Amino acid sequence: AVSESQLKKMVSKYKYRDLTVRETVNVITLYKDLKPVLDSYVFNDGSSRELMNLTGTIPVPYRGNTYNIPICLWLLDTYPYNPPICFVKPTSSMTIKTGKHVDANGKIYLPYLHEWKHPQSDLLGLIQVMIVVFGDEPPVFSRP
Repeated sequence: AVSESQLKKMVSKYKYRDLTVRETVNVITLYKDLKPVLDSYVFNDGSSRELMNLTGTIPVPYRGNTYNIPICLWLLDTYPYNPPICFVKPTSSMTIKTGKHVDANGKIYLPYLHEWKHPQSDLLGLIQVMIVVFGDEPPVFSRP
């Protein structure tokens, strides 16, 4: 958590903040799992900006079981890619056996993403598809 005053203060730099908050509010509102985060990073070789990421865990049942597959998201102010990037975050105990879209970088190489032409696509769906893809095949895996 980071209150609404501090949360905004963190995304106060963002240009599409109002748009970001909206997406988030929904993301969370829809799923009370993805928590808002804020992480800064340099640029080029000196510059630095503030970018917020969405880290959480979604319940992925399998064979009547229950799994916890985490996911991290990246946001931007406007550029380069207006739309945020989706990617799975690997753990230390578990492993990442990639997936149909889950690349080696845990990035979602979905065909709907690359060709995401909002409002056609959205975060809700971006997460939905996963719930399915993952709900069918765990891209995490950890059975050596």
